[PDB]
Formats: sequence, structure tokens, C-alpha cells
Amino acid sequence: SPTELTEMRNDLFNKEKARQLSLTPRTEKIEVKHVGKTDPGTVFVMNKNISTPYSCAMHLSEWYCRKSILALVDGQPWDMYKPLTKSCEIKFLTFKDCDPGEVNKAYWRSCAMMMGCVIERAFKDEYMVNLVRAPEVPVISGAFCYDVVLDSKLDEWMPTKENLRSFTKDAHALIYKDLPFETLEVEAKVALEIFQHSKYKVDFIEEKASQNPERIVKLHRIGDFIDVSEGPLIPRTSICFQYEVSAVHNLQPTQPSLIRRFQGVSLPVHLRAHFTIWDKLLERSRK
Amino acid sequence: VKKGFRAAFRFQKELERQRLLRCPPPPVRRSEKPNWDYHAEIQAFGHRLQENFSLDLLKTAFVNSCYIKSEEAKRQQLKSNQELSEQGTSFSQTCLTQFLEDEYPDMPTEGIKNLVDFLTGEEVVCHVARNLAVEQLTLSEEFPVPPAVLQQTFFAVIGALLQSSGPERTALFIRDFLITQMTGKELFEMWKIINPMGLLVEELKKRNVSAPESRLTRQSGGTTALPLYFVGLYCDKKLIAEGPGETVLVAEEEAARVALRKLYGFTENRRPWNY
Amino acid sequence: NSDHDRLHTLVTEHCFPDMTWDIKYKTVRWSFVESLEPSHVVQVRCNVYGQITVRMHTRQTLAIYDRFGRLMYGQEDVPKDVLEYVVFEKQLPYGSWRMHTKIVPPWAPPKQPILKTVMIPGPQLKPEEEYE
Amino acid sequence: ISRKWEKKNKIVYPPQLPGEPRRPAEIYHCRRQIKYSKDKMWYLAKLIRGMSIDQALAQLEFNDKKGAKIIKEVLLEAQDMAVRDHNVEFRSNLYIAESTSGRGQCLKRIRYHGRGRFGIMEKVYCHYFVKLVEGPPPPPEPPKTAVAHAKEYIQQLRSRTIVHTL
Amino acid sequence: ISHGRVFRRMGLGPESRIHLLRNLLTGLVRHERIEAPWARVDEMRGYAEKLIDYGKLGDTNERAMRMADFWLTEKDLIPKLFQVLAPRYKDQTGGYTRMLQIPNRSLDRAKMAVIEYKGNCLPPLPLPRRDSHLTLLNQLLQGLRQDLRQSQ
Amino acid sequence: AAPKNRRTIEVNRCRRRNPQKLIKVKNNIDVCPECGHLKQKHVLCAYCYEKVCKETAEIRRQIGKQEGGPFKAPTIETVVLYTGETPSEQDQGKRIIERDRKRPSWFT
Amino acid sequence: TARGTPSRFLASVLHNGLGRYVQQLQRLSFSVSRDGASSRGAREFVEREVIDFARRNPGVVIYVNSRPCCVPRVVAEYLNGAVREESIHCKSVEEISTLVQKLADQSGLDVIRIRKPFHTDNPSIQGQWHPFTNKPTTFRGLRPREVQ
RNA sequence: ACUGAACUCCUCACACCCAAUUGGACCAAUCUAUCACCCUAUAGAAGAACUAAUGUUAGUAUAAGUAACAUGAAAACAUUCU
Ligand SMILES: [Mg+2]
Ligand SMILES: [Mg+2]
Ligand SMILES: [Mg+2]
Ligand SMILES: [Mg+2]
Ligand SMILES: [Mg+2]
Ligand SMILES: [Mg+2]
Ligand SMILES: [Mg+2]
Ligand SMILES: [Mg+2]
Ligand SMILES: [Mg+2]
Ligand SMILES: [Mg+2]
Ligand SMILES: [Zn+2]
Repeated sequence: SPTELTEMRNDLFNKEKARQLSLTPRTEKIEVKHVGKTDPGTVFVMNKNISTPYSCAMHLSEWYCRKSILALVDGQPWDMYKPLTKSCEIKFLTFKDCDPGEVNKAYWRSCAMMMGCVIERAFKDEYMVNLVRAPEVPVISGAFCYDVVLDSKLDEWMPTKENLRSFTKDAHALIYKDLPFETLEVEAKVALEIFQHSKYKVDFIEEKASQNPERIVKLHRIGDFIDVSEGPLIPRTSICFQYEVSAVHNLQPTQPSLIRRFQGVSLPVHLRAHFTIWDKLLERSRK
Repeated sequence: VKKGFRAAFRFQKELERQRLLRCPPPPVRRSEKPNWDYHAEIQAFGHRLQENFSLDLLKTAFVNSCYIKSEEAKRQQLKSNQELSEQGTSFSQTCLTQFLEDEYPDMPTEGIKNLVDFLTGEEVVCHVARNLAVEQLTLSEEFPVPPAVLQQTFFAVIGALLQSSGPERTALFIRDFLITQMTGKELFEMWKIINPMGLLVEELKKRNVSAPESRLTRQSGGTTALPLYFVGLYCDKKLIAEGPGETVLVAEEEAARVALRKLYGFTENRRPWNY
Repeated sequence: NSDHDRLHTLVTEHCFPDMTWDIKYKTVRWSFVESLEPSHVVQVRCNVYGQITVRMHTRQTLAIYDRFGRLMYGQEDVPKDVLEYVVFEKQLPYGSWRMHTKIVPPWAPPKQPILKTVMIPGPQLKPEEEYE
Repeated sequence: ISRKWEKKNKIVYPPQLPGEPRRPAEIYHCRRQIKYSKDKMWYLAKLIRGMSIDQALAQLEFNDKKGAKIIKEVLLEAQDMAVRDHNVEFRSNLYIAESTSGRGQCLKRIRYHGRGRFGIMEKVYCHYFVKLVEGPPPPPEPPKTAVAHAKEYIQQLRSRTIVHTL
Repeated sequence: ISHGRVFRRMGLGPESRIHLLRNLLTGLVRHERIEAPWARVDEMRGYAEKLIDYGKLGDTNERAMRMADFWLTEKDLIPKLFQVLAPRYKDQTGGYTRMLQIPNRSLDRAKMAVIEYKGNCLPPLPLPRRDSHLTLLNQLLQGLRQDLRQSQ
Repeated sequence: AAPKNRRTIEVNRCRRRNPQKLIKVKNNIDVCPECGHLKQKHVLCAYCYEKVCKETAEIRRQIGKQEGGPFKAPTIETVVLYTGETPSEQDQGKRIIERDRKRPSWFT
Repeated sequence: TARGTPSRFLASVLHNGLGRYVQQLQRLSFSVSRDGASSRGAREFVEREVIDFARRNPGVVIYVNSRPCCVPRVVAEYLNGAVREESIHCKSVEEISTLVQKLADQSGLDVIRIRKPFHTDNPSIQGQWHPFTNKPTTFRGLRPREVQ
């Protein structure tokens, strides 16, 4: 049953969490220096593999915590809730930086993942849904996409406007829940064990483990929903303010199975768009 | 400064009273407070209850195993009440079953068992013991005496009464101090049930009667936010019980509850218990 | 137990502020367990004030809490081995041998890590200054 | 006079058991004898009640009232001592649990009126008190909905008894 | 009722208002950047623009010279007006001044403004900058722009 | 006219704790992305403005030293140059105000 | 006054009369002074009446301290845990006797306003009145002006 | 017909609803004798009891954060200007 699948996947997720936490016991003070333009030269002594860029922001001030979406720990984008590993330089990236491209990509991935959760828990039980992948599309594309294979019983069914609005309502319920984005650097073995059923996710995990030198893969969970991340994600789901599942386009070349691309669009609280601009963005997010 | 001492002392007394009210001292078992003689207290316990306990049995009934363990641990730096409590619990359950089965011959064994469990449960027996001063005479390792220990001691006292004066006197004691705890209580306030309609259907099957027909006898304010629905259950066009409610479902459920009470003979206007 | 009356006689006045200042408004559950090697004297020197250096390699337990009773340093159960070079001073007519100062060598191992994280501000910048 | 607020920082609670929720830190601070009306100070105190430390500082930095600067200094001192002496891990993880103004010891001066008559001026002084509690500010009390409010009404209806009878 | 009244009531009357604005304008011409209560800066901004226009009219223009003589209480600034400021703005047609709000005056909490003549040698004011075009919203709008350009 | 009765603390509280009298929470406060300082949306950052005012004061002191007397306003443009800077081609024919510090990052 | 005072409902301790009557007073403690005119009456009570009272009330444990604090007193402790302390200062033997007998006959429940002079757990035998008692029913349960 | 009092009856208890005035039974606190030696007793005393004198002194309210009061401008704080 899908509920049992989610339960066992969550159990494996927590098992791996505890395993890594035990692997990193006690407290090793790592020095992380704020290399950001503001408040330069500050140093945080932090608990190895326990503290997070969020904890560093908490030390800095509440404005940093609320405005900071990603961290460039040693020039690499780290999730705000991803435990720090070694002494490093840290700089916090917001939505309004001069070049926020990394933050935009992270927001885009997180919105896609939220869409994936909504899709998987939307349809009636009898129908089976397979979350194939979240294609990495530029923000200029105007809509974040999530690819899903629906059942043959539904390959002839296209969502109605009311169905799409129900998807948006579920997404907003998730936003209201405001669930943190939990991360795990998990070896391909445990990742495959978690996603054994989903063939698509299995092969995606294999691809990622091939691309990276080792077999380390990025697993992300909002709540009860675990997915492979193409990269770092947003800290929490409350960052999204405006969110809309706009359309579902059936990819033209579908001989084996019919891949439906759920397209949607979102804007965070920091970058709220007026009603009319939002309507135009919605219109353009249906292509 | 005004000369005098009495006003100052009165103010000190008032301050002390207020201090005790604001930060009352942690509770202390009555034994540790002044004016305590265990032998006199236990004899008074017996005389209060109007029963000729044997002092040795009652003393043994008031001592718990945990108290013995704590006393031995302290002595490092006695017969418990276990057997008496077991005897008392067994006899009390059996004799309460006798009382209840005599009073309500129609009550099903499940109902009788639930009533006995209610009457001998931690809450009821704890209340009875507390207001009978069992707690004061109880020798336990922690204070206030936990309800489980208090129940154990109360049933040990019942066992001591049994060994001292006999089944008849012990039955009178149970009647007076546990059977009274169901006065004013409602059948399903004591015996928690689910799906009373289903339970009534089961009972009517046992009696070889068809499933009752739920039917709306009286109604008021149907479309408002405070409706009144009277739902009656009919057995062959004959009303067996009707009940009120806010929604039709609630009224039907409670009519089933009324029907169960009537079938089991545990109605509100039933013959009172005889003492 | 913050027995300052006895601590005054037990330690020198030069040591008492160190003993009792930073520990104010926080409970410590320091305890002792059997030593590892016998204590022996190291050296002694000398209006006239006595001075004895004693080397100890004992085993101890620490648990320092907050005003609010939440642990902030050291497990209370797991003991640690302590190497100390304690220097006693005595008054020379009615004074006794009291802890004067503990010599920490530079090669001593780092102390226990602290549970909580800490931020260390960089150099504050004036309006006319720039970070370099 | 009373100086209980200062003493409130010196109460040491017993060490907590491991299976016990972490007690939030509490920092009491005060400034006494501020040359300012307690009635005027009360508005600033009320303004910042229940807000995070950073939010309170932001609000006070852009307030024109004289008392805002004094309250900001008191809050900054409270934050500093919370970090240094009350084992508060994060500076910003503090919210104003209590903030009130109290009457200070005042001085009486004469105001000369027009016909050889006079009034008694009071050179008013005020105290300012804050308690800072560690943790996020407690959420504002949600406005009660029609559903809950009708639930309360129906509970009141059900509570009715037949009064003055058997 | 003050429907359509465009001039604030400042100082001790009309003449005093003119003199106050004149002193502010002389300070502005001398220093190229002046802090003053917001309302007074707002009232004087129009006069500053008009002086730049009169300086553009030319040194030899008698009316412009008389206007400058009245409006610049320090007469060393009249050559400055006719030979530095006016040539500086010869290309522009307007908007010679930049006025920004400044934190309230500490003394009396007055609403304060800084008014400068654009192009001065002084360090630039911390001007407000719009959000970067690379932000999420701006990139989505750029996508709209490109799609509209292509489609239509 | 004189009050006919003392106003009770209850009435006084109802009056002086009215929302109309309470201080309103400001919602236009934010953080200056340049220096991270707090500022109001429509107002200049206080810290940045203080920087600029101090630098302007220093430059003006240099200007005053150069002019040497009242009523000596130059009829030519002005250019501020810091240590290690040379007048450019367009800086020709403009009075040079020399500053002993290095060029501020925000000064261009 | 009633509005300025707590109130309760008439009640017993453990249904004190149903099966058997149990005297709720369980302990009396007389703190009496050897010397002092305040406790002269208490001394006479201890000499002449306390023994007879004790043998009349075998369920009440009576302690006599002969060493009071701030006044001679009698502290009555009841089974329900209530403790009523009464000064016997400057009271005669008969006054103390009546006071002690009152404590003996009284229950531990608070002496406050009792809302009702009666207490039934089963106020109704024929069924509590509701608007539909005495209201006739109609054929097919048709409400007034109902078409069918 | 019913309703209808503090009238009357009923269960229990009773000295327990006038101004001025008058008779009487008690009594807070204080001091003294002698006790008690715990916070009281018997007596002897007396600056012996305050919801009220536009009472006296002190405190703090209300009116009220009200009436009212105050700093010419810019600036390099040298200075200049009105
Ligand atoms: Mg005069
Ligand atoms: Mg004016
Ligand atoms: Mg009548
Ligand atoms: Mg009469
Ligand atoms: Mg007098
Ligand atoms: Mg008085
Ligand atoms: Mg008076
Ligand atoms: Mg006032
Ligand atoms: Mg008024
Ligand atoms: Mg006025
Ligand atoms: Zn800034």
C-alpha cells in the first residue's frame, strides 16, 4: 500500500539519519568564518556535523535567518539545514542578491519537490502514480516542471481547472504547514534501498552516483515524502508565498508510457508580485 | 514606632498564614505530623467502620511490599499485605458479582463484569480509601500514596475483614462502601460502550427479535442550529425506547442506549438498592 | 555546595576569586574518584611565604549547569583523567597549606569541548573604516 | 524602594533531569531613574511586549520618542548579559516576555503662576523593566473563529440547569 | 480651506519665507549639498531649479543677473552660478537637484532632507537601487518580455 | 470649566490604552543590503549617510583650507583626488582637493 | 454575603447514610496549657469530660498535648481530610463540651452557603419534563401546515 | 376565584429595627501590679478607638501627558547670510 511504502521509506530515512549522527559523535569545534560582505571577520565555533548554516545565521541575527536562503560554504551552495562538516568560510545568499542565480535554482527545485508531493498524494487510491523526475529548467522558462507517469486508467484523462486549483490548494496547505526541508547525503546503496520500488528513481540514483566521484546522493524530505534532489533546496516550505500548479502537458514522444509534465509557478514572500503581474505570470506558466 | 507587641504579633501570624497559602509546604504523610499514635489510629479505624478487625491482620493489611523494601534499604544504612490484598480482591469481585447478578438478572455477563471493574477500579477505590482514612494508616514508601497502592491496601483491608468477621460481614462492608458508589451513576457512565445500536441489535438477536426500526417520533427546529430530534426504536410497530438528541444520528444512538438500559433493567427509575 | 566559609580557609585569597567567581550562579557537581598514581612533591621554595608544588594525576568528574539547571560542561557520569601541578602557599604563624595556583603547562591537552556554539565578532568597523 | 528585579537574575534552579524539557533562559534587566514620564514610557514598553529582541530593536531604532533610545540601550545590555552570563546560545533567540515602566523617585519644583500663585511641578522619573525569555516569540493569540465561538455558545446552552427546584 | 495653495506658510510671513528659502538656496549654491527640514527643502527645490534655468539664460542677461543678485546673498556665488552650475546643466532640461529623505533630526525629530545639485564633486549619496534584474521575479518578467517579443 | 468628578482609573485606562493612542508597529523597516544596517524603505540608511557626511566634512575642510577666506568660491569645477590618484584628462582645469586617505570603495 | 462568599451543594462524604453511618470526625487534638487562665476551662474539660467523650466516640482518636502554641486549641480532623481548628481560649467547661460535641456531629464539609436544602441524585421517577411531554402526536408525524 | 406584608399561623430560636436624651451588658489596643512566662488572666490606670470639622501634616491621584514654555538659516562649526 502507498501508506506502507511511505512509512517504510521514512523508517529507512530515520535509520540513515541516526546512523550518520552516531558515526559523528561528541562535539568537535569547527571554525566557520563569515566571509560575507556584511559583518565581516566574525567567526562561529560550531559543533561538527550537528550545527548548520541556519545556526550560524541564528548567531548573526534574525534578519539573516529570515532573509538567507542558501549558504556558500567554501564556494559551494549548502542547504541552510545541512549539517556543517569542516571548518570553512560561509556566506549567506538571499533572494535579492546581485546575482541570486543559485538561490533561484534552489527555490525552483524546492517548488518542484512540493509539486511532486502534492501530485503523489492527490489522485484517488485506485490510480497509481510514478514520480519520474523534476527536470532542471531555467527560471526564464517561466514555470517549474515535474514529470510524472500516471496510470493507463488515466492516460486519457486531462486535469480540469478545478483539479488544478485543488492541486494549488494542496500546495498552499503544505506551505501553511511550513515543513522544513530535511537533507541527507546518502550513499547510492541506501538510496536504492529506500527507492527500490520506483524504477525511475532507482535509475536516476544510479545516474547521480555515476556523475559524482563517489556514490553519494542527495536525498531530501519535506514530510513523509523523500525525493532525489538535483541540488540544494530551500530551508522551509513557508518561503513560498504565491504558488500555483498551472498546467499538465503530456509529452509528445510517449510510446512506452505517457509522461505528463506538471508545470507550475511560484514566488516567495520576499518577492511578492502584484495581482495583475501574477496573473500574467500564470498565463505564461502554461507552456 | 508605637509601643506594644500584640498588633505586631498578630501581623506576623497573618503573614505566616498568607505565606503558607502562597507557598504551601510539600504534602507530608499524617504519620510524620504531630499528634499521631498508630495503634490508637488503627483501633479507631476499626471502631469507626463498626467492625471487629483483628489487629494483627489489619496491621499486616496496611503494610505494602514497597514499604518493606524501602525499610530494608534504610536499615542497610514484616509480612506485606500481598496475600491479604489478593484474597480481598478475589472475594470483593465475586461478591460484587453476586450483588449485581441478584439485582440485575437481565444484565449480561459483560455488563456485570464492567460494573464490577468500575466499582473495584483505581479511581473509585482510591476515592473510597481516601475518604475512609486508609491512606493515613497505609505504610508506603512514597507520599501521596499512589492510587494503585491505595487500592491494594483497601482490598487488603477487605481481606482482613473477611478473615476476621466472615463472608457475611464482609459482604455488608462491600455493600456499604462500594455498591454505594454506583448511586446516581448511569449504566453507561460506569460501563463504557461503543455502538450501542449494534449492541442492542446483538441483544435482540440473542432474544430472537428482529432488528429494531429507527423512526422519528418528534422533531423541532430541524433547519436551525439547535434542533431537537426524538428517535424511537420500534419492534414490530411497538415502541421499545425513544431518545432525544441534536442530530438524528445522536438521537438514534441515545435511543439505543435507552433501549439497552430498559432491556438490562438498569433504568433510571428502577427499584433503588436495598440496604 | 558553595561552602565559601570553608573555601576561604581551604584556598588562598589569591586563588579564591578564581575558585568562586566564574562559578557563581551555576551549580557544579564536581566529584572525586580513586587516583591513578600516588601524589608526590615536585619542588619547594620560599614576610616569609611557603610554597610547595605537588604533581597529581587523578581521575575526576565534572558537570557544570546553568542558573536554569541545564548542563553546559562535561558529563556527570563519565570521569576524566586530570593532570595538575598544584602550588600551595602557607603563612609563616597560624596559616596552613592552601591551594595557591594551578600551573597549566603549554603542552597540556585541550580541555573538554563545550556543548554550546559560540560566535566571535570580527573587528568592528567605524564609518570611515573598511574591512581588510 | 524595591530592588527585586535585580535579584530575579540570581535565582538558581535545580539541575534538570535528562528526560526533562530544556528550561528556557530568563534575563531580567532594568534601568532606574530615567528622566522620563512613566506614562510616556508605558507606550514604548507595550509596543515591544511579546516581540523578538531583533524586532524590538528595529522598532525602537526608528521611534521618535526619547524613551525609545533608553529602552534600546536597556535591551542591548540585556542581550549582552544574556549571552555572557545566562548561557544564551544565540543573541537573537530572545523575546520580550515582560516590559513595563514604573514610577521613579520624583522631585518637586515650584511653577510660578500669574497672581502670586503657584503650582508644584514634579520632575518625574521612571523605571524600565524587561524580562527576556530565550526562544522564538510565542505566536499571537489567534482571533476566535465563528466555529469556536458558536461552540462556546452551545456549551453555555448545555450547561443550563433547572434552577431553584429539586 | 487651502484648495490649490501651492506655497507653504513658512517663517514669519511671506517676506520671511522668501528670505529663509533664499538662505537655503545660497547654501545650496555654495556647498552643492544641504541638509534641512524636509518641508523647507521641498519648498526650495523649485527655486533651485529656477536658478539653474536663469543661469542658463546667460551672464549678460540683465533679468537673470538681477534674479541671481537677489537670490544669492553671497555675491561670490553669482559667478559660480553663471559659470559652473549653468554650464554643468547646459545639456539637461530639468531635474538639476536630487532630494532625498534623511533620518529625522536628533534635536527635534524633524523630518529631514538632503538636497544636492547633481554632478557635484562630493561623495555620492547612498541612492536607492532597484532590485537586480537577476532576481526571481525579474527573471520571470524577462521571460514574459522575450515570449511577448517573439509571439508578437 | 472644572471637572465635576474625578475620572476613575478604569475610564482613564479605556482612554489612554486605546489603539488610537498606542504606538503603531512600523512595517517599512528593513536591512540595507549594502552594509546590512537597518533602514526605512523611503529613508536613507543612517550609517551610510553618516559615512558620507563625515567624508563630505573632511573634503569641505580641505576646500576651506584651499580657498582661504570668505567669498572665495571658485569659478571652476572641483575634483576630489585621493592618495595614489592623478588628475585625468577631463580633470584638467578643475581645482583639485587632495585627501590623505585612500579612495573609499563607495566613492567612485 | 452570598455573592461575596463561596457556596456549595448539599452533600455527604461517601454517601454516609446509605449503608451505614460513619462518624466523619476522626481526630481531636487538644492543646492545653498547664498554667494560664486562658486554658482553665480546657483543663477542667480534660479533667472531667474528655474521658467520657472519648468512650462515647470510640472512632475518634483524642490527643491531649499539655503544651499549646499561641492559644489553647482543639483541632478536629475529619475523614475527608478537612481540618477545623477552634480556639478554646477563655471558654468554660460547658462551652468546650458543646463545641466538641458540635465538632463530633459535624462533617468535614465546608461551613459555607449551601445552595439547596436538598440533594437528589434521582430527581425524577416519571421522567423529567421536556417540551414534548403532554404534547399530542399527529398522524405520520406531520408538522403544522405540512402538505402531505 | 387567585395574587398579595416584616400581620397571623407553621419548624426552630428569641435582649437582637426610633431623633435628642437616658439606663445597662460587653470591649480593641496601651501602660502598671501580679501572673502567664506563647503572645494571656485578674485587677489598677489613661493623651484609651475617627467613612466626615472648605480639619493639620505628608504621600499619591483627577483635571492631564492637558494649559503652557522654548532654539533665525546654512555650514568647513573657521565662517557667512537674513
Ligand atoms: Mg510677583
Ligand atoms: Mg510657524
Ligand atoms: Mg404571602
Ligand atoms: Mg410579628
Ligand atoms: Mg483620643
Ligand atoms: Mg484615618
Ligand atoms: Mg479630614
Ligand atoms: Mg498624567
Ligand atoms: Mg481637556
Ligand atoms: Mg498649546
Ligand atoms: Zn547602509
